[PDB]
Amino acid sequence: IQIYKYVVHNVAHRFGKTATFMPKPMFGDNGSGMHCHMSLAKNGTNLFSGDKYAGLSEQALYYIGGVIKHAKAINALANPTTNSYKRLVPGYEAPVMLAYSARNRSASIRIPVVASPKARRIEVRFPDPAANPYLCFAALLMAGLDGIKNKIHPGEPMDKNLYDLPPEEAKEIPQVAGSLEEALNALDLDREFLKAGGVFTDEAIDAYIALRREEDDRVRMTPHPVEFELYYSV
Amino acid sequence: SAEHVLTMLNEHEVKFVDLRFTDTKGKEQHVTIPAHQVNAEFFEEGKMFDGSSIGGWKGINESDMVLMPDASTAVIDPFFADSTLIIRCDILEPGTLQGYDRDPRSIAKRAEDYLRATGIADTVLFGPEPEFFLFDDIRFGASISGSHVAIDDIEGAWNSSTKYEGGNKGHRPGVKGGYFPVPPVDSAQDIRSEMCLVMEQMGLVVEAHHHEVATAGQNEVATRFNTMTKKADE
Ligand SMILES: Nc1ncnc2c1ncn2[C@@H]1O[C@H](COP(=O)(O)OP(=O)(O)O)[C@@H](O)[C@H]1O
Ligand SMILES: [Mn+2]
Ligand SMILES: [Mn+2]
Ligand SMILES: [Tl+]
Repeated sequence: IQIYKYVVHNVAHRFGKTATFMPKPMFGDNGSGMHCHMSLAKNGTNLFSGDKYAGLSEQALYYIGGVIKHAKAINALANPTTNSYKRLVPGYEAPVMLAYSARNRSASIRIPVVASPKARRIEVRFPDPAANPYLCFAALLMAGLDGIKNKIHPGEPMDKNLYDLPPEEAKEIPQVAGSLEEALNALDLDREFLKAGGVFTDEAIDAYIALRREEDDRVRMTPHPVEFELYYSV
Repeated sequence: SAEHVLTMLNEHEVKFVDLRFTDTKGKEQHVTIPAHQVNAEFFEEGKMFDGSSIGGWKGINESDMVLMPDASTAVIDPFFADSTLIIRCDILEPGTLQGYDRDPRSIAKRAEDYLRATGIADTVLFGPEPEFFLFDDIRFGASISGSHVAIDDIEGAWNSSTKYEGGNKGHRPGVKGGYFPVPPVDSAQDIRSEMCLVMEQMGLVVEAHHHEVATAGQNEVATRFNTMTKKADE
């Protein structure tokens, strides 16, 4: 991913362009995401193929359960910018609902409908390119493993249709963090799954939270152009 | 009427008389006659034209029609530099003096007559609420190579970003928001009231005035109802 970004940035430059991996440079058009397809393996066998939903193993479902349980904390790493939250906005295509499905696009976890069991996996759609690939990937894993170690059932799939299928029970389906401040909060509290195996240390986590917290401050403290459109004649 | 009109000529030292009427499309037309051309004769048989020159009234052969001054409509023009009295006219066919089939005013009068003739009622009451826009600049055109229209006004929400030579003052109605903000957001209070004072000096009765919903100067002056034909005059 780092080599990828390097080539993109530099080939663009070499052609008289400028490339950006920002999640949402423009309001009104598509943002840039970084869907993450994942699967586990042992001795060349795909531990995610099974008899359960869409060809999934039960191991895959627990992995999902873990990701859904720790989603908001994972957000602090997969969507590390305030800009990230302008992409993860109640759109219809916007992958903000913490549920899994093979078809539904409101679902932040798509299950690739595929032929060969060798290629069975899950696609966590909410990450964006601003994410530190290492910390984001690791966090996704650690969450999935905590889902497996603790057999966290991901509940039932959401094949029906998105919240634009508004309040049916208010549609109180779990969602991703709605802001960076919130993702940072989640990561603060929900940190144990990361500290497992001494992978993430408290200082490592607190250091990260602090860096991002000062970035969040700049955005929260600086008057926004739109605030003038909305409030200058107040 | 005739008797009264000769009075107004001296009371206001009128130098000209502006003969007005409406074409098929609904646009008020006019021709000016010196005050000294007004006499006994003029009121009983009017003055005629080289009419073959108007639209939807154009008959290749029979081009001549009669302008019949309606003495009840006499009113001073508040804009012209030289004292001039406006007199609305009816277009009548020569000799017969009956009232042109294509004359919109004659048509409205016939419809008022017909109401009475059927005995269903004796008077028709009309109260239109016509709305309008006030701009600063309007440009448009169409030729073989293209077409265009460009609207511009100090209130246009799009000007929130415009550089003005004494500075952009910035209080303007947003899209669909020009409704009732008080000045300086509403830049037309003085303009509307002038329109009201003048309308009243011309025989109309004003009920209210206010800015309308659209940005870029939508406004409205509500006038009191009146009998059908008189209202269309108004
Ligand atoms: N028969 C009637 N009796 C009373 N008022 C009438 C009658 N027929 C028509 N009207 C007219 O209704 C019109 C006004 O409407 P208004 O709601 O004040 O306009 P706007 O809300 O669009 O600014 C007036 O011109 C009023 O005098
Ligand atoms: Mn994808
Ligand atoms: Mn109105
Ligand atoms: Tl995208």
